[PDB]
Amino acid sequence: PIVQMVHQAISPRTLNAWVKVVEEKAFSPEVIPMFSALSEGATPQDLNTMLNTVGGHQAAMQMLKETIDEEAAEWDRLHPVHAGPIAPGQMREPRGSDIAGTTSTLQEQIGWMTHNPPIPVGEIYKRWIILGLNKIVRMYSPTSILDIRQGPKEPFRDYVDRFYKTLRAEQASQEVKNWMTETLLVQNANPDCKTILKALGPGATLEEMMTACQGV
Amino acid sequence: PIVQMVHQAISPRTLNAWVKVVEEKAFSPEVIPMFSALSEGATPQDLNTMLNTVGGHQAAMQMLKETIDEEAAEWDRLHPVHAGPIAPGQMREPRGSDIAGTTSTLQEQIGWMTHNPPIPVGEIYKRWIILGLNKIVRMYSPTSILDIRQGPKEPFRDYVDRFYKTLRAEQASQEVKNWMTETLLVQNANPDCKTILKALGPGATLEEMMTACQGV
Amino acid sequence: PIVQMVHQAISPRTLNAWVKVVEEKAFSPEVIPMFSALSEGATPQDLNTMLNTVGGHQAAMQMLKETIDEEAAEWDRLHPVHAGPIAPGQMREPRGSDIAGTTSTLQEQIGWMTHNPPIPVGEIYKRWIILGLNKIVRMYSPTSILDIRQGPKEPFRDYVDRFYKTLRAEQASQEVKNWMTETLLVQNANPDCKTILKALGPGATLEEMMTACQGV
Amino acid sequence: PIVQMVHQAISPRTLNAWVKVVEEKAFSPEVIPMFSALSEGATPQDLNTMLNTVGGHQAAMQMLKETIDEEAAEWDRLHPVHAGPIAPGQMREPRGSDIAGTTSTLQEQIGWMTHNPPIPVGEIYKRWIILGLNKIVRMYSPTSILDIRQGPKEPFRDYVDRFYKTLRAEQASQEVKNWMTETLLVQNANPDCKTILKALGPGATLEEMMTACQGV
Amino acid sequence: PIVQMVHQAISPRTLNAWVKVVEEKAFSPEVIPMFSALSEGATPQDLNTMLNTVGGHQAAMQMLKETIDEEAAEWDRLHPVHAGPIAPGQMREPRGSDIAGTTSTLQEQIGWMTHNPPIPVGEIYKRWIILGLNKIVRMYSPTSILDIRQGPKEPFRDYVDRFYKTLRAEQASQEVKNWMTETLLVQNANPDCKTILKALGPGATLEEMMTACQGV
Amino acid sequence: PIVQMVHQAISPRTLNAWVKVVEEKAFSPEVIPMFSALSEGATPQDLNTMLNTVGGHQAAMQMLKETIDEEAAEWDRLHPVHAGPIAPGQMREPRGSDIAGTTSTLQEQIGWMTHNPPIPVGEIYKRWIILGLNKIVRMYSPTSILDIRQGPKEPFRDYVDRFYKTLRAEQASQEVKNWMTETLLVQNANPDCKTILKALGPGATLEEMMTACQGV
Repeated sequence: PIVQMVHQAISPRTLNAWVKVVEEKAFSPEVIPMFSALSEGATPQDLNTMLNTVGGHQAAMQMLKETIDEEAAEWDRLHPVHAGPIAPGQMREPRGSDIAGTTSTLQEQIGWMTHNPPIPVGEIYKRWIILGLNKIVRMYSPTSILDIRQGPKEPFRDYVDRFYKTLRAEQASQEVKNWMTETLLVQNANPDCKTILKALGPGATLEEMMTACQGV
Repeated sequence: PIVQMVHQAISPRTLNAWVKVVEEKAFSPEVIPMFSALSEGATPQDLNTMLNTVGGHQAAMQMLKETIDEEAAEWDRLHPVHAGPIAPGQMREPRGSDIAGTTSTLQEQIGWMTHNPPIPVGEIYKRWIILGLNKIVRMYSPTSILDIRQGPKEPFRDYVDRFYKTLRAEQASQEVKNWMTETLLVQNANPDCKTILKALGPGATLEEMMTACQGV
Repeated sequence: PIVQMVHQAISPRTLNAWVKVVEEKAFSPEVIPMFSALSEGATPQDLNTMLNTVGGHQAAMQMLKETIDEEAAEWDRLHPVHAGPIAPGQMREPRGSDIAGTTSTLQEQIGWMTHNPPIPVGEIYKRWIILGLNKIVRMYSPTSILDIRQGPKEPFRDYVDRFYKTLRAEQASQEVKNWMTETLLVQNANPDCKTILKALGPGATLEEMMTACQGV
Repeated sequence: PIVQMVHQAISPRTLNAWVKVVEEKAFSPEVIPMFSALSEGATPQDLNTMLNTVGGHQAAMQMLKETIDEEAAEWDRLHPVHAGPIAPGQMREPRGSDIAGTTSTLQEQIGWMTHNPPIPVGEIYKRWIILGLNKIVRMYSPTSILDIRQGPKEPFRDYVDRFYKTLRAEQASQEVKNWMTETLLVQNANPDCKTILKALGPGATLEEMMTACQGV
Repeated sequence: PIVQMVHQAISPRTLNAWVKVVEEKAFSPEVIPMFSALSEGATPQDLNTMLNTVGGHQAAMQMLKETIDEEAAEWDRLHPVHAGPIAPGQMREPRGSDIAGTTSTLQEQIGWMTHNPPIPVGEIYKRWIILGLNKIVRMYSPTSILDIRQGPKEPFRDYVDRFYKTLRAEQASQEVKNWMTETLLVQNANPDCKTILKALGPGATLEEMMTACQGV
Repeated sequence: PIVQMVHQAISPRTLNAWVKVVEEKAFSPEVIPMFSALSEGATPQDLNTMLNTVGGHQAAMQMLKETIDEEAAEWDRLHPVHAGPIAPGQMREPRGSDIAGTTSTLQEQIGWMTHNPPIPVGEIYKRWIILGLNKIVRMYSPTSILDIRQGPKEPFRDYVDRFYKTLRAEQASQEVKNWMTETLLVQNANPDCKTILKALGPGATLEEMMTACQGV
């Protein structure tokens, strides 16, 4: 990575941390922040490192390649490279593949990130990666949010745990999510607690809802 | 984080430490300092990191979102953003969402914390987070303090352990806590030791009380 | 902490180290140095951190609160705060609660420790803490030193191990300790080895005593 | 290694990390990035270190020697050393064996890497090493890509996992790989899912393919 | 410690390392270097730290106190403190107890070590400690070197292992050790190998001896 | 160690790493690089540290002493110390024992390594150590290379593994090794694969040989 701005190789424990994550948890929503976290300040070399050191889950990893490409081609369209001698004081325009680390050197990468104005390739690529991770997570969720219904003898607090778990992996904007929260959660609660909540009105907080259904 | 003031990505072991905590201990009062501890000097990115990397406990995590929002909206009310070009030497007023890390960049965050006067967003947000943690802890305690009573054959020292454990999670100010200490602790002791304590008067220390009931 | 003088957040492994200690060993004499060790250079924030991250042992932790208060009130008596505007170049007098970290900011704490003359709040508070730890250790020892007697078939070397173990937790000054060493140790040895030692006189070293009773 | 440019010995945990990798995973495609990752910024001493500290897998390690030599001799051919006194301000031309660390000192190595223009021996040698690793990986794969066929009751997602796993170890250029992707993957799918895919046309994404065969 | 010269608190892992050592291996000759190793650059605070954090082995630890005192009193005799105002630019003469860390502050300690000429209290005290460790090790060895005799069916290489193990813990100078090597080792070998060695003469190396008795 | 040039104590994990190695693997060829690796930049104090902290394997360790001495005496012969006052700006000539760390201080050691011209005692001694390690490894190998023969049903790849393993521990120069490679390997292969190889000629690579005997 690069700490704010002097350059560093990615640390063995960052690395090791990132590997373990994927072994243990597969593609679980939390992986994603973890990833970002482990990649704070990362160059594309470092991001590639993280990605290539995953073994197994190769269908996913392939899918992530495609996505990155899609994002790369989109970059190139918007940002077409111009012909000419890159002057002494300057540095070349980055392609998609230069962004993905594939067709750029560590110097070039370091070039783009530090230069003024900053061309934050490390952060760009990361976005594309995260993008591709969401595709995966969302695909690899077995359950839809519509399906999460409160078991007859299920404490409310567990149902909520399954709801927002399943929600965290859904393909949807916030506005949509909001709607799902405001609509479904109460709709799919078990009759006993369903009633109780209805009786609070439709603007009570979660704290209020979970404490309303606590005894039941 | 930022060490006093040069910027750093959050360390893999901080991270890993914070994850383990939540897996093992769920929402136990001690988690909270741990959190603060692990977040000394943290930016909102770092705080978000910590929070998003929790998997499971999603009802709680949702509840924590609400609270943060509540605190954010309250900020905005008191601190309304004004219209105008942010001058060359200056930086914009932070919203609630800029405080929660959501609508601000790492640069902006670094901006606010280092600038003179310091606008300590990292510490603000942390307070809001801790606030929301207390809501959770307090909710997720099964037992009320009123219920902690000394078993007939329970050594005083264990009863005390259950008392202050249960107290540490209660919703109450210090003055209230004080009262509970001064009132209940002696009230809910088993008869044998109840008497003995009464006989010391009502201003003896805990050291004195625990050593008074040691043989019994 | 602060390394000699640039400021640092307490390290995850310090933290983690301090937690494990208390889980494993409860309140064993060695904990105390460990504590000091883990707190070399610590601010009150750091010391509080250490203390609050203990879960369980809440009677003790409560007792430690009382002691700290007692020490705080004593500070205040001797060091009464004066009224007035803290001038531009100066910083306010610290209360007890400012010393315990409770009513002071990290800046203020950093202020007091670095300023000339140094007002070492980190070291003061630590003393008060250690003080309160001794109260605990001493209370939580099951055995008195008077009770440690050499088993009939007990090798001297083990008896010594139990003696100084039990001694390390006693409430006593050195002069008292000395006396206990010079008096009891030989008094409570089993007859066979009791004699042998008596025969060396009453100023022989431990090395000499343990090697005198080695065959028996 | 050397961090951008001050010199460091390779860290115990890098080391240890690299050893564990080879014990556990033998020669699995992911090892390779791991290697690169663990060697970011590495001198030939550091690279040799990594290699010599492998025990077992000595046939491979021998094969890797040969390859390195082959690459070294090729260097020498293209880059023949000239006779003469290496002037005061200069440093000698590197042989292959100077590149492999074998016939050069750490100073010389440090010389070549830092000097302007940079003669990046650390990166050269690494390429040769990685080259030799591919030879090994490719040899030590039991299965050919032609052989990966979808089991009758095999979920598509697993088949894909075996396909790209086996592909990752094949001896082939990208263009070839592309062809294999575009040709075989669909060819070797089980009849039920084979049909379904055919029906999407021959330019659909993997995401589309895996979600097309998800129910079947 | 102090790294050459900026001051540091002793690291959690140094600490932890030193504790584990004593738990696992008790007082085994190797502990000693380990100790020294773990204490490279250590102040007396750091050395005390190491020592006090040992739990159990309290007879030893007591014996080590005595020794340190003996060494301290000897210092004082040779180095008597003089009366007078320690001038502005100067620092006081160190007692034994100031050397053992007991009656000196961390500043004073830092004072003595850095000042010119260097008064290396950290290294002095360490010597006294190591001294006291040898007393212990030597006492806590069950076996004398005279007793190590080669079993009838014992491979020479194992006998040697027991010999030099037992030798490493003996109370003796080198010249004495030399003699023991040159005399006993061959004397206490089993007849078959005894002869064989005798036949090499009395100046052959260990390598030669162990390879002479390899088949037998 | 010393990082290029500011001085450091050897790290707890280096230490710990080096200990584990010797416990687990005894004297296996790979230990040696590991050693070198763990000692990059090491002073003789650090090298001694590493060596003395080995417990068990005392015959070896004794043998290593002898060797070091032999190398030390050889140094002294070639490099005889001259009589005279070591001038103000200078430093004394190093003996063998000063090289082995035994009769020199850490300052002196630091003196020799940093001074211009560099007198790299740390690297000298290391060579002598490694030398003595080879003596050991070579002795402690049970098997000779002549004895490694391919089992009738042994896959070639395993035989190769045993060959180069056993070769790595032999006492021999490269030219000799080369010969052994070019002669024996094919000679001691099982008849079926022996033939096949013979048929490739006597200049084919290992890659070619192992892939020639892969099916058989």
